[PDB]
Order: sequence, then C-alpha cells, then structure tokens
Amino acid sequence: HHHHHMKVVTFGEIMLRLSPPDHKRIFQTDSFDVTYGGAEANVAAFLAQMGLDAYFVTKLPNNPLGDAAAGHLRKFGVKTDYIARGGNRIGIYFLEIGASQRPSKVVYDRAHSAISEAKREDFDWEKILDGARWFHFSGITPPLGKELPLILEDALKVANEKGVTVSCDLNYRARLWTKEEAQKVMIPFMEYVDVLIANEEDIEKVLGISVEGLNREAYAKIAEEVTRKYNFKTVGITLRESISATVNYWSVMVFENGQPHFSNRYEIHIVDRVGAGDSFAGALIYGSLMGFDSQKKAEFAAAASCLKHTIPGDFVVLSIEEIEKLASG
Amino acid sequence: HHHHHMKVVTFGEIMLRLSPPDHKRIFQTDSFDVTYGGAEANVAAFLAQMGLDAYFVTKLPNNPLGDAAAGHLRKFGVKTDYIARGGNRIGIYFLEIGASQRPSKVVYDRAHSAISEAKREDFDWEKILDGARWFHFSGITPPLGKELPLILEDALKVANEKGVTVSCDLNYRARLWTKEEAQKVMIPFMEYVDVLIANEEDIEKVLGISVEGLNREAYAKIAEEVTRKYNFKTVGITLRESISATVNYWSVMVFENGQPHFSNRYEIHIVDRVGAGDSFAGALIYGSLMGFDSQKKAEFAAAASCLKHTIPGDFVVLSIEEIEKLASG
Amino acid sequence: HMKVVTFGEIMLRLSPPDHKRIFQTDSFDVTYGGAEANVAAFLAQMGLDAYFVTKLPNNPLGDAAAGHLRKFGVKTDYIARGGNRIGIYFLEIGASQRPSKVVYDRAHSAISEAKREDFDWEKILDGARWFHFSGITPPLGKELPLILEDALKVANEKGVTVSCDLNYRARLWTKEEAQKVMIPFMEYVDVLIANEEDIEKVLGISVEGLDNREAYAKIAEEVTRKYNFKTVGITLRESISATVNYWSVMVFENGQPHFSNRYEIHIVDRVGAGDSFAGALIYGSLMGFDSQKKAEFAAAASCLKHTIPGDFVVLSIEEIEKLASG
Amino acid sequence: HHHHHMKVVTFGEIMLRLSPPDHKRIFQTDSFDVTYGGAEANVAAFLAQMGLDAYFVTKLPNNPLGDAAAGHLRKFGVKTDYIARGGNRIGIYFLEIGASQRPSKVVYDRAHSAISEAKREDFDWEKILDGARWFHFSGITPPLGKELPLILEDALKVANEKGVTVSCDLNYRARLWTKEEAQKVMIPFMEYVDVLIANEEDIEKVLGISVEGLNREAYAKIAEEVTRKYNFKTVGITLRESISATVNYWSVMVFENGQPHFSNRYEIHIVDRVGAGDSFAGALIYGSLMGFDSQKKAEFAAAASCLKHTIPGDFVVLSIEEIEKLASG
Amino acid sequence: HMKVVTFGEIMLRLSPPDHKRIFQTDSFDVTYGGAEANVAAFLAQMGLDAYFVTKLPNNPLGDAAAGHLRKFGVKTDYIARGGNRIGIYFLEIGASQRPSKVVYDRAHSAISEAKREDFDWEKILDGARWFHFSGITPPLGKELPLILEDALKVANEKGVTVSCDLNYRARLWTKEEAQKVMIPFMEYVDVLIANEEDIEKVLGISVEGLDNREAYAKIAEEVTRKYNFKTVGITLRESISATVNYWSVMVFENGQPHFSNRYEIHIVDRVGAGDSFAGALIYGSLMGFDSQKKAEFAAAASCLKHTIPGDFVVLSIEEIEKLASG
Amino acid sequence: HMKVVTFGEIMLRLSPPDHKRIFQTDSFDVTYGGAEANVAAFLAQMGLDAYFVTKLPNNPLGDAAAGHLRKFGVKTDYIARGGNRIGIYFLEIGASQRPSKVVYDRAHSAISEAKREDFDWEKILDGARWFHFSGITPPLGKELPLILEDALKVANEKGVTVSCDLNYRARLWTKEEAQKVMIPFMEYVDVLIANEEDIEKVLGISVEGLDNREAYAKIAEEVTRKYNFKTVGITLRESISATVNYWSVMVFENGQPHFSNRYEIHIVDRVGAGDSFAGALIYGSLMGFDSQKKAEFAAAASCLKHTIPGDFVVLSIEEIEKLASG
Ligand SMILES: [Ca+2]
Ligand SMILES: [Ca+2]
Ligand SMILES: [Ca+2]
Ligand SMILES: [Ca+2]
Ligand SMILES: [Ca+2]
Ligand SMILES: [Ca+2]
Ligand SMILES: [Ca+2]
Ligand SMILES: [Ca+2]
Ligand code: NI
Ligand code: NI
Ligand code: NI
Ligand code: NI
Ligand code: NI
Ligand code: NI
Ligand code: NI
Ligand code: NI
Ligand code: NI
Ligand code: NI
Ligand code: NI
Ligand code: NI
Ligand code: NI
Ligand code: NI
Repeated sequence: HHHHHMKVVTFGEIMLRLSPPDHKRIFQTDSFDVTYGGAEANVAAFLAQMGLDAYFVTKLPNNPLGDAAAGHLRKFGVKTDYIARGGNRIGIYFLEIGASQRPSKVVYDRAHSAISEAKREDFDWEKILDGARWFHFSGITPPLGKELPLILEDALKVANEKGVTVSCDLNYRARLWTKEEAQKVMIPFMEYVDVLIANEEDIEKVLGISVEGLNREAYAKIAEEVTRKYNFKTVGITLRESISATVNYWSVMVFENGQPHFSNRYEIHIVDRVGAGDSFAGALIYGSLMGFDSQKKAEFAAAASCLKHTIPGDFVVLSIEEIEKLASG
Repeated sequence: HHHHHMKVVTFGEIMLRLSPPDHKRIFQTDSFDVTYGGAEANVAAFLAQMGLDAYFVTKLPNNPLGDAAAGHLRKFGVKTDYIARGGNRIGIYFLEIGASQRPSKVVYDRAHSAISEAKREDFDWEKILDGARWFHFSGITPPLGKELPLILEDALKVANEKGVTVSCDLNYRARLWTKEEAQKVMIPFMEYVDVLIANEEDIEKVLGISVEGLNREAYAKIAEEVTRKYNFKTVGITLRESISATVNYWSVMVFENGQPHFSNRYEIHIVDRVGAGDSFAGALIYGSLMGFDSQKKAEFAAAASCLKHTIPGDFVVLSIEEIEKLASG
Repeated sequence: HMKVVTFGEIMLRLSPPDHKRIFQTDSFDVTYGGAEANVAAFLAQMGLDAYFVTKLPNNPLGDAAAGHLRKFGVKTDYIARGGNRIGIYFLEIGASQRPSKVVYDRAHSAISEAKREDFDWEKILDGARWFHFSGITPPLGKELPLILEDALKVANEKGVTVSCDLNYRARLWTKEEAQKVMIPFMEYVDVLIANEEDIEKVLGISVEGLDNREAYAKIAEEVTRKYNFKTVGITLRESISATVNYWSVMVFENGQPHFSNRYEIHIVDRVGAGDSFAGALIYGSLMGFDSQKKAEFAAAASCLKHTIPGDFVVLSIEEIEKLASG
Repeated sequence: HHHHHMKVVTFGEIMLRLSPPDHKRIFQTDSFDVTYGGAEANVAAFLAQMGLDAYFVTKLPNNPLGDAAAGHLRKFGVKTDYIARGGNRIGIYFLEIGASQRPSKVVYDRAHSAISEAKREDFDWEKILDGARWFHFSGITPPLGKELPLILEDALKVANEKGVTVSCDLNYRARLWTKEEAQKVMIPFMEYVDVLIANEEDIEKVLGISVEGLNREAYAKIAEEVTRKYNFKTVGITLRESISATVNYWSVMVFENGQPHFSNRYEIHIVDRVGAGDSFAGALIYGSLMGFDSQKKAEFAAAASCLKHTIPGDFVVLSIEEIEKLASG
Repeated sequence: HMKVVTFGEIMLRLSPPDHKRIFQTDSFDVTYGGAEANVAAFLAQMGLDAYFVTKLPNNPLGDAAAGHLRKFGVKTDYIARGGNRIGIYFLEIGASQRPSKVVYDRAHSAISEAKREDFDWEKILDGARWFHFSGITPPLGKELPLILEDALKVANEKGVTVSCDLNYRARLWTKEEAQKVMIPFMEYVDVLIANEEDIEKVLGISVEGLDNREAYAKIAEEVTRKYNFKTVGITLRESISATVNYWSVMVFENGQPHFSNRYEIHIVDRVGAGDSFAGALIYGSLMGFDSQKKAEFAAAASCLKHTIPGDFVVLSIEEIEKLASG
Repeated sequence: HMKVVTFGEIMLRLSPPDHKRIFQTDSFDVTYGGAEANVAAFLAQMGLDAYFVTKLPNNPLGDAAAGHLRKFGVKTDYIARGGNRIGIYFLEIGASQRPSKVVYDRAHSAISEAKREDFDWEKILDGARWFHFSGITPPLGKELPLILEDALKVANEKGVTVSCDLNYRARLWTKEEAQKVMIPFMEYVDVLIANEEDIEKVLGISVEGLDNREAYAKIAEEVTRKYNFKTVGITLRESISATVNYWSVMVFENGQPHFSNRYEIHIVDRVGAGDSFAGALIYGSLMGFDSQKKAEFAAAASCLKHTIPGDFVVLSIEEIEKLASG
C-alpha cells in the first residue's frame, strides 16, 4: 500500500496511563506500566498507523510528562504541530486490568489538567483545519473544562466554513456529566456532524433515542431514526457482549445509504480492551476516506477494533494488511 | 459501609511464597515473585479487608523474612500483636502457576519452621481470645509439628470457656498425614467447632463421612449427616469443577437451620487460585458475624472466593461493594 | 511504649528505574513518602508507637499509602479519609553531574483541602511524648496553618515536646511568606532541624562561609539566642555530585556544637535522608543520649538512609550503632 | 524411572529467540525475553529431559551468543560435544506471541549464520554417529545454506552404514523454498528415513501426496499411502485445529504395523506453542526407543506436546511422570 | 528553524540489564542508535529541524527505529525503506576493571546495501544549514563511499557547512584503508571531530605525549595546516575504568586551543558521549558561540550524556548551560 | 583435558534487585552458588574438565542447580541425588556504609545429610589432577568430616594435588571447633588458600599489623614452617565500604612472597571473589605459571569477578590476561 497525504485532525485530551502489571491491583503493586492515551488521541494514532497525516490537537504542560506524551504520539506517526504547551499538569488515569469476573477499574486523576484549563485563544482553528479532509471529536471532551465546549464550537464552525467532514464518537460517561447536561450540549453540535459513532447507551443517553430489543432489525431501526433526525451520512455502532473481563463478543454495524451492514462477530480473549472503540472510529474514518464500500467498511473496522483488544496500551500497532487478513476470514 | 471493631482471631502458619513469573517453571526462571501467605493468615487478611479487627496468631523468626511476613500482614490491616518471635527459619513454598493441562505445582520447604517448633508457652490464649467474637483454625496446622495439636487444644478450651465462636476449615492434605491420623486428631476437635468449612474430600477423609453422587441433593444429605453427628450451627462447602488449570467452575453451599443454600456457579479464567478456599471461609465468617441471611451468606461468599481467583497472591484485595456487585448478578 | 506523632502529607512517588529519565521510561517504580511520614517511619522502625496524621482519599492509592505506613509499623488510626486524590511526585534519580529532578503533582490533594474539624488534637496528642512537623506543610492548603496551630496549642497544653524541620521550599512559597507563618510557630518549638538555606529564608538569620565549624556553631547560637531552642540539629551535605557526597551533622545543645564523623557516600537514594536525621535526633532525645552520641547516631542513621531505595529507612538500632561505633 | 545411556543425535540450527514480554509487539517494547531454540535442538532437549544421551550437532560462532546457546543446551542436559565452532554470527528470530485473533508473528534474521555457511568438513559423521541408536533431522535444514543438503546426505549415508534409525520431521516452510525444490531435495532423502513425522500440509507439499477430507479414515489412508511408497516403519502426524492464537485443539496419530492410533484430543489455552511439534517428535522417538506399544506412543506423545504448549520457550521442561499423568486421563 | 542533516546507520542495540554478561542474561534491554543518528537526536533535542538520512527494512524493527527517532523529535522523511534486515549490536555495559564489550551483527543491513538512487541529495540538502557524517559509514557497504560523495558534492554546491567525525574503527577497516577514502573527503569538511587515535590512523598525523595541552594544541594546528578546517574538536577521555573517567574537550579555532573544564564521571552509559560532543559543537557553531563557550557547552553536554541510559541524549539547553556555568 | 574435582554444598541464592532490602522486595533474583561450586565453575570456564561433587534433592531446585553448573561447563556426573531440600541463602547486596547481609537457610539440606556411601571416591578421583575443598563443608553435617577424610585418603593414594580454602565461618563453628577437624586435614593439603582471619582461628597462628607486606610474608612462612605447604595464597581486601574496595593478593612459594598489583574496585557483586582467586591459583599451578605471574593472574581474575553479578565468573583466559598485563 501507499502513504496518503490526507490531513486529518482530532481534538481532545491525552493522559498518562498507569497500570499495574500482570493483573495486579493498585494496592499490591511495586510498579506501574506507563503509556499515554485518550479517545481522540487513539483515533489519531490509528489514522497515522494507516499512513495518513494525522494531527492531534491538545494542550500539554511543559514538563517531562507532556514531552513524553508528545513523543509517544510522534513515535506512532501522529504530527504534534498543533499541540499547545502550557498549564500545570498532565491528566492521569490509573487502570487495573481485570480478569474473568473482576472488571477493569479506572481511577481518574485528570482534573485541573492543562487541556481542562485551555482557553479559546490557545488554538488557531483556521490554521489547524487548513487543508483538512476530516475532523474528529468525542463527547468525553466538552465536560472536561470550562472553555472546552466553546473551543469545540470554534473548531466546528471553521470545519463547516471549510467543508471539512466531521465525525463525533458520542462516548457518554456518567462520571463526567448527567444525560441531561450531555443532551443540552451535544444535541446542538449534531448540526455540524456528518458521521456518528456510538453504542446503544450513548444514543439513549446523549440523543434521547431508543428502541425495544437491544437483534439486527432493532439496531437498523435506531440508525434510521438518528439518520432522519440529524441527516448523518454514516452511522457506525459498536456491539459488545461483555461475557467477562476476559471474553467478549464483538461486532459492528455501519449504516449508510439507508442500509445497515453488520460485520462478522468475534469472540475475543482480551489482552487490553482500552482503545477498541477508538480504533473502530479510526477504521471507520479511514474507510470513508478511502471510499470503501459499506460492507467493507464494517468488516475492516470490526477487524481492526477486534485486533486492538489484543494489543497492550491505548494505541493500535497495526498494518492495513493485518486487518484485511482478519476481515477476509 | 463502616469499620466494625469485632475481634477475630486465626492461628496457623504463614510462609514465604516464591513463584516464577509468567507461567515459567522453577527450572527455567532467573527470578521469583515474592509474597507471604497461609490458610489461616489468608482468612485473617480477608476479615481485615472487610473492616473487622483480625489478629493472626503465629510464630516467626527474628530475621528479615519474618519481619516482611509481619509487615505484609499489617499492610492488609491484620493486627500482629500476638505473633510470637523466635526460632530459626520461616517456612517457604515454591509455586509454579499452571496453565491449561499443566497443573500448578508446589514444592514445600516448611519443615523446621519457627511455628512448627513452637511451644505451648509461646501463646497466652487467655490474653489472645479476650473479647474475641470468633476463632478460626484449619486442619493443615495440627500435623505441622510436635506441640501444635496441644497448642490448638489449649486455644479451643479457652475459646469454649469464653463462649467464642469457633470455625474449622478441614483442609485435608495427604502430604501432611494419613486419613487415619487426621481422623484420630480432628474428630475430637469437632466437639469445640460450631461452623465447618470443607469440600467433599475433606469430609470423606477427615470425618469418614460419604454419600453417592458427588448433585445438590447429595451435598445437602452430606451436610445433614455431619450436622447430626457434630451439631454444627453452619456447614459451608466449596464446589470446584477443575476443567483445567486455566478454567474452573466454582460455587458453594451454605447449610444452616436444616437447609441447604446453593450460590450461583461461576466459570472462572483463573489468574491465581491460591487462597480461594480461604476467602470463602473469610467470607462465611464475615457473613455470620454480620447476620446475613443464609442465602446471602452463600452468594456473598461464592462471589468473594470467585473474585480471589482473579487476584495475584494469597490474600484478597477486595471491598464489600465489589463482592456485593458480583453477587447481585 | 512511647507515643510519638507526626503530621503532614504523604505522596505517591513515581520514579523511573535504572537512572532513566521520565521521557524515556515505560514504567515507574512505586513507593509512598513524605517528610513527616518518613520521620514516623523512622521512629516506628526504632520501636516507638509512631502515629502519622494526615488525610487521604478513599481510593486504592490512599489505601496503598496507608498500607505502606502500616507495613513499616506506623499507626494509621488518625488518618482522616476523604477528598478527591492523593498527591504525587515524579523523581528522576540522577547520576554524577546530572542532578535528580522532581516534578510535583500534589495540588488539590485530600490533605491540601483538609479542614480543622478533620483532626481531634486532644485525642491524637493524648499520651504523646513528642510531636514533629515540617515547613513543607503550611503552604500546601488554606487551612493547614490553622490546623498546625490547633495541634501546637494542644501540644503546649499537654506539655508535649515539639520538633520542627524548617524545610524551606521555594516552589511552595517565598522567603517572605515562610517568615510570616513559621516565626509565630517557633514559640512552641523545642527542637529545630534545619540547614543553612532554611535558616536564612525562614528565620532571617545569615552567617559567612557555609556553602567550617565555627561558622556553623555561630549560626546555631544566634538561632538559639533568638528563639531559645533546647536543641539545634543541622545536616551538612557536601554535594560533589548526584553519585558521591560527603555527609555529616551538627547537634547544638547546652550552648555547644557537636559535629559527627564525616561519611563519603556513594548514593543509592538520598530522598528521606534529612528526615531520618530528624527521626534519629528525636529518638536520641527520648532515649537520653548525650549530645555527641546524639550527633553520631543521627549521622550514621541518615548516612544509612542514602543506601536504601525509597523514602523510608529499613533499619534496626543495632545496624545504626554498628556504623556509629567506627 | 532410570537414565538410559542410549545415544541419540539431531542436527540443524539453533537460533537466538527474542520475544517481547506480555503480548507486546516489537514496535512497542523496551525489552526482549531471551532464549535459544530450533526444531532439531528442541528434539534433543526433549530426549535429554527424558534421560537419554542426546547430542545436538550444529555450528555456532565463537562469540557470547554462541556460548550462551551452547550453555542453554547443556543446562537442559543436551551434550554439546559435536558442536562445531566458527563463522560470523548466530541466527536470530524475533517472535511476537499472539492472542486471540492476532496471530503470532515471526521476523527471521537467520541468513549468513555460522551453520548456514557450514562446510562438509566441519562434521565427522563417523565419530558423531558411532554408537548412536537414533538420528533425527527436519526439512527446515537443507534449504538454510549451500552445503547443508550435502552435509545431511553425508550424515544419512553413515547412519545407513551403521544401521542407525533415522527420523525426519518434514517441516515444510514456504519462506525457505518452493514445494517443487522441497520435493526435489526431500524425496531422495526418504530412502534413508525409517520414521516420518509430519502434518497434512507437509505431506501434500513435500511428498506430493494428498486425500479428500482433511476425519480419522482420511488420515489413516494418507499414512498407508506414504507407508506403501516409502516403506516407513512409523508415521506420526500432528493434528492442530487453530481456533485462535489463544485456543487450539490438539491430537496426534501414530501409524505402525498397518494401523492407525489416535490420541486423546486436548483443548489448550496456549502459553507458548513454539516447539510443540518438536516435542511430539521427541516423544515419538522416545517411545520408539522404549518399545512403547503403538497406542501408548500416541497418547504419550500427544500428552507431551500438549504440555509443551504450556511452557514458555522452545524446549520442554517435563518429567516422564508428568506426561504419563496427563496421558492417563 | 534551521534544517540540519546527518547520514549513517542506525542499529537495534541489545544490552543485558544490571551489568550482566550476554552469557548470563534472560533478557536484553532494547534501544536504537548509531553515531550520526545520535547527533541528529542531539540537534533535535536542542530544537533544530534535524533530519536523519538512512535506509531501514520494512519490518517492525525498521518501524521501531524510525519511531524512536521521531519520539526524540528527529524527522524521518528521508529514510529510504527496503532491504532485508536491520543491523544489530549487543552491548555488555562494563564495570570497574571489566570494559564494556560490543558484539557487532550489522553485516547485510538495508543501509549496507543501499544504492545511490535511494537518496535524492538535491531535495535532502535543500535549505540545509549543516550536514554531518562519520567515518563509520563508508566501510559499511559497497556504494556508501559513492553515496557520501554524492551528498558532499551537493553540500558543496549549496554552500552547506560540513562536519565529519573520523571515528576510525579497526573492525571495519585498516588504517591504510581509511586513508584512501577519507582524505579525499576532507576537501569538503569544514569542522573536524576526532581523537588522538583517529587522527593517527585516518589522517597520518602523530605527536608525542597524548595517551598535556601543548601536545593536543600541536596536533590540531598540524591537522589545520594540512586540511584547513574552520574548527577542530577533540574529546579527551582519561579512562581509569568502566565506572569512573575524567572527561574534557578541546575546541581549536582561530588558530588557538580552548580546553574545557574537566569532569570526573561515574558513568551510567557512555555510549553516544562522543556523538553528543559533536552535536553540541554543531549547535554551538550555528548559534555563534565564542570558542571557549563552545568547548564548555560541548563538554557539559557530553558529560551529561554519560548519565543517561541509551545512545541518545534526553537534555534541554537550560540543563547543559546549568552544568557549564559551574 | 585435565580432570579437576571440587566438593561441597551448592545453594539457591535469593537476592533482592537494585540494592533493595529483603523487607522491601516483591521479588528475588535467582542464582545458584557455593564456595567449591564456584571454584569448579572457574576451572570449567578456563577449559578444564571440572567436576563438582555434592548431593541435591530430586526436585526442581536441585534440577536447576545442576543445570546452572552444566551451563557453565561443569560436569555433574558425580552429583548424588536424594534428600529433602536444597540449602538457601538470601543476600542483600549492600552499598556504601551499609554492608551486604546474608540470611542462611541451609540446615537439613540433602548435602548436610549425605552419607559416606553416597560418594565413590576411587571412581570420582580416578585420573584427577586436582582436588579442592573448603572449611565451610565439614561443619555442615554429621558425616561430612568423614566424607572429606574418605576423599582425602584416596587423593593421597592416587597422588592427586590438594588445595583447601580455610574459609572459617563463625555461624557454623567455633574457633576451637575448626581446629580439631582441619589441622588433621592439613596432612593432605598441598596448597593453602586463606585470609588473616582464617589463619588465626583455624590454624592458631597470629601476627601483628594485618587489619603491610612483611607481616603477610611472616604469617605465610610461619604457616609453611608448621604444615609444609607448596603454596600459600592470601587475598588482601581493604574494605573502605560495600561499594569501593582495594584488592590484591599474595602468593607465597619457594619461601618467598609475591604481591600482585592493587586494584581499586567499584563493586557489582563481590560474592565468589575469593573462590575465583582459588580457581585462578589452581589453574596457574596446573599451567606452570611462575609465582609472580600466578599472583597477577589470580588477582586479575578475582578483581574481575567483583564486576560480574552472581557467584560464578563468566570469563575467558584472554580477558584475565588483558587486565593482568596493565
Ligand atoms: Ca489492501
Ligand atoms: Ca452493602
Ligand atoms: Ca520497561
Ligand atoms: Ca509479565
Ligand atoms: Ca513410568
Ligand atoms: Ca535494575
Ligand atoms: Ca530475567
Ligand atoms: Ca517488583
Ligand atoms: Ni503529508
Ligand atoms: Ni510510548
Ligand atoms: Ni478495634
Ligand atoms: Ni506484601
Ligand atoms: Ni510499600
Ligand atoms: Ni557536649
Ligand atoms: Ni551416557
Ligand atoms: Ni537458557
Ligand atoms: Ni478461554
Ligand atoms: Ni525508543
Ligand atoms: Ni579564543
Ligand atoms: Ni543459571
Ligand atoms: Ni566512586
Ligand atoms: Ni619468585
């Protein structure tokens, strides 16, 4: 395959991730494995791994943790040109990777991070989105801090001025806001969104839309409903069946041109499920940029996000060939 | 929830545990993961993790390994006030954690440990059990050394004088004694025991009681029989189905007020099964102290001991909430 | 056994292994530590009933910090629980000409936001033979100056001996800012622990040629004239590099300086060395050591800490005395 | 059991193996786990682990990596007397251990290794095979370098002169040669071979023999066909069903005295499948030397090679007792 | 920002941890490095637009080497991809009287087999303010002498400053062999980096008493007389052991030597120290440092590298200047 | 090649990493070692047919100890198997003023309980050119004095050269107790390895000023007068700390002392240094080295061991000779 100099931009928070090794709990550990990630950072890293020009937009402190996060992004091919520098700390999360009946557990320590306290003037959206074929954000970001909803609105107005394709992964988190606040903020943003990425909870909570029996017919019906209300070009929906922390079934649906497309369903023994939804989003963006047919978009993105479940950390380490090889069985 | 200053006491041996990492065998390893545990120590650590005043009674050498074992107990909240100090060495076991068709393998090196050589005068049972709501021992202990049966008898006579509730986990080990010696020693102790913890082998071997088809009806019948012979207030019995070293099914039964109560049955991908029976015992003791109904005692203790299978080491790292969350599905 | 009490912030410490920089590492070694926690750990290791007073979140890091303290024998009965997070610092352990480097991430810790009602000083200090605090603590949060004042007034009323390690930090406050808060506290301090730097910035006292015993004796008598301390203990690090330092202490008592043996140390981890000096000085005061034994014992103890990874000593009295006797 | 001073010889390449820990990919890792192995080395290590006099014949460089490989062989009991020393480098392979839908991935770096460039004069086959009861090689070796086919032919002519039993594991690798070149080279060697070890692909590719439905009857028929063409005393065939990188089913067939013998079929959660085929071969050689009946040869070798799947690295760490214990259920 | 360019081979480096020998280890620490890659990493760390030119295989090791370079800020646009493997070296990090030991495994690397068409020098060196190479590179493969000549002719035509680190290696070629290839290259070198050894074997120039400042000044003026370099930079390691060395540099410019402060170093990892000297000297030339500041800055930078695990510096300008100012 | 034989106990050694104390560690590094095992490993590394005689349990630790021995080239043919356990020691590797610390756990090891019938000395020592043992072994168990006597009588009958490393240990026996058992053994010892301490306690010989060459020469001639050894080899550690020591040896032969070069060592792991001195002295005797070459070679070898983690050397003859030649 070939590198494609197609400029893609994502925006949000990247955090230091601290996880004990070997299914140890925080209480018991003499060390933490270190990596860096976040929903929109993980998407950028996917798109860079596929050979596009992925830029991640954020703010990091000028300290060694901010330097490391930036260098981690670059290692995976993500361009860091639009990372603002300043503020007091990097956000952190501690992750206990679960097993069997013990779920994974996250302790967040992200408050008062440099991005959370970012100002509208920190970002030149006209410069950032110049020449961009795509802009991606998630619902995790608006509630992180005071100016963040205004910062996204700034970005989305420029995207719209420039004719840039806009995706959103709804990513509802009850830790961050109530479904009422999420709806108050996110529904207006849907005017700017062309491609919706979600799961069923995200749609009930953030959009207030629901159907009985969530069954392909039901998922097809939900996507029609969101499509009729918001006129999305594409709806991508993830379908996780959480048997335990060790085994999940996984599949996706892509809805476009009025029609649902279901991928193969995989049974996965999980190494690290973190980032799997983001790799779905990455793959769906990638497929749309490449002009994949709708069925192939579903199979490719299911394959990619299945594979992420096998890779330690938040970012995929994947080639196009590896993903296609899985999708092709 | 709240801390409960209810004094609970357990007695036995705590050992240094040496396990290679990553399913390595002893022969191949350049290192050993270090932890400290033992049947009755593990029970104390469970009760401390639930917020009771758990004291573990034992003897350890005055050397850094004895200091570390004591400090490991304290870290988990266990009170070390009644640990006698003296003797020559700490007992050790090496553990190879198995996988799939390869079972876990233990090499013991516990002989001539400070506890094995403990004397009756090492322990002031009147001081130890003053104010105790509960006393717990297991069948692993009597055969460890010369005075240990007399030391337990000393403890049990005081418990009985003070009206302290007494539990025993039979824990038959053929490495330690024959079923004939175990029966000769353990049957007399049953006079002092209020709550029996066992599996089916333990009851056939140590008590000489058995039934065909070990089937809920059969397990219910065995518990009636032991209850009629020894007048136990409670019988808790573990039910492991050992598919491989990687997957087991797990469930428990609590028999009280003439009636059996079976928990949910879990299919577990195992991280570390060591201590799982002890956490059952811990949870059953905890439930009895709290006045849980009989069904809830079974579900809570099944949940807790299931979860132990997911946690590296011998001790649980668990909150009440985590256990209840599992039990409630 | 004798009840001793210290108060301050304990933090999760994260350090790369093997002299790695934060930028290059894929893991951090984990421990828990803090000036006054480290003192309590010292005293616990010497066999005293040491209680550490602080506040931690109800989360696994808070749980692990408290467990670490208990592991070392410290009593955690008076740890308040609540708040949103534990404070953190990241530490690159340096080598040769590259100094160690700390990145602090302690703002908005449960302790920084503690309220005075969180701490029952009458109950905490009942039966206590000693109370230690440091100048790291007051600048950490809005009510900590008042929390410390509550404790010091109760210590005064119960007649409990009081030590303070000045521990000036520029990151946390200004030379002027320290002076406004600490100098009133000296009214209740019996034993001062400090260095040249802390004395200048916090106490407004300075003498030539300290970067010489007579100079050091002079500063200690001037300090003692002004605030009437029973004891002044000063650590004397000669910092050739992050690998090799010369190390000694002075104890000033009964109007006389007492200088320890001078150790040349190849350092494993110097964090907590000052704190083990303070612990050792406290212990030596409780055990009626003569001033010179007090200096040798505290020098030997704090030299040894440099050899032990992490913030807490792992030491016996026999071990400390073996070194001091050479 | 007893040591048996029966001299067995194997020949081929041993490589340095570099694998990231914990299912990490090469791209992401700050380290590599180190071990040494190779098809015929792994066989020698099996036979040494069973208590025979196993010699491995190869060439290694005089550098610390060659010293380490030799010392690794000796640690497992393999005699290194006939290792030639010389050349420029040791061969290497990097291995990513897969999980679930992500397969294991090998990057080879074996070209220009000391063995690849070995000369016929490097080996004194008359000395090497003096007193040997058995000689083993695999199809991986001929294509590694220029003289290697001639070196094997030298060995096989002496084996035949001395009446030494000869086994071959066909081990077809498309990375190394085409099925046409493999057939051109390997078919002539079958004249010297008494015991064939293979899977179905190996037989189609290297021997050009095939049957519909690869079903015990079909596998039995393939073994008859190879037996009628080449007059093999024994055919051992491995049967892997590759569900994912995490779970495989595994069983074997031994065909001798005109009759097939199928082992028990195991479902394995895999730790490290590398070497599993070689342990089968090892076990089949061992069984033949001991005079095991044909069914027992199949059960014992299935058991052993199942167990290898549970052991990190290329070599088994196994006792006779452990294998028999599995086979006996 | 200023575009600087270096060219050579980057390798996977495998080292046992904890002073273990290859024979005893069950793991290797992984990093990526090479003389000129290390220079680019230095310049990237100082904030220049540093591009490293080489060739790597399309495999995960090739991917990881390029990612490591990017992590450190190096631009990888001009890395050609193809070939069969990456070069490797194994490194036992020594201690005290046991020297470090390298086993090379670099033959038949993608770079060793590179062709001249693999590199578009007009595009690579367009806008470049500097081009650095070393004498490690020409002997690595059949076309590398001609590849280097292509680059140097383009550097000359664009008026781009050129540095060369002689880096004589006996494993790779003979004293006679170096001389035939390198001396013609000196025609395009403006800044020479070298040591006593490299100068004797590669340049055919020798002076007594170098195993003394006047001796070192004498060799640098003789070199400068013969080849007319703008700058000569010489590192001066005094190798007591694998643990402790004395370290200084000389910069010779405007017909005068300039000797740095001399550092006594307890070494963490000395690999790449010479390369960080070269990077620091390049950076100092681009920033118009006076000769003496240039020596102090480069000495301080290369001293610091000894404290940092791996081949690349992790350093800021402020950090280097802090040391140099003492 | 020449068959050499040593006898004693090999143990599982468990040490925390990274200068951690036993109390603080969540893992132990694993190796296998013991005085005479370490000697055999040395001789095997020099290319001799070295056999180590002992007894181990039939368990995985016993298996791994024997495998470790084979890895290093040692022949394990004469290891008896049975008994209940392997002996263990735990080792905290110290730093600076904190000495290393050993906790022994060797009682009731398979070797401690060995019987004389376990060892066929006629077969073991047939064709042997050398037999080495140490004074660590006799006190370990009831029959070991008699086992050693069986071996020594057979060595005497076959005319096999005999070395003994006195290795007095206070933990294992008293100064008086050593004397009753060892002095009769001296009748069959040709080469003595010892230190000031071992000579006083075991041999009842003492001289002033040894904590000076003339003092050391005097003790060696007194030893030689009394027991008529062909060679006396004495190691001379000057223990500044657990980090830096000065190191030299003396070989006394033909009625003359021979003192080696003195090495200043930054220590990685000093365990087994004395044993590699003994191995080196044995090797030097078998190869006809002159006394002074014998001292330099053994000093260099044992200096190098200090740089290598674990109990066994990983060394070549060329490596040892390279150091000795400086
Ligand atoms: Ca394709
Ligand atoms: Ca509850
Ligand atoms: Ca790492
Ligand atoms: Ca692991
Ligand atoms: Ca058998
Ligand atoms: Ca380390
Ligand atoms: Ca290792
Ligand atoms: Ca650890
Ligand atoms: Ni582009
Ligand atoms: Ni990274
Ligand atoms: Ni209480
Ligand atoms: Ni612990
Ligand atoms: Ni801790
Ligand atoms: Ni005095
Ligand atoms: Ni044999
Ligand atoms: Ni090995
Ligand atoms: Ni499974
Ligand atoms: Ni890197
Ligand atoms: Ni000048
Ligand atoms: Ni070993
Ligand atoms: Ni030093
Ligand atoms: Ni002489």
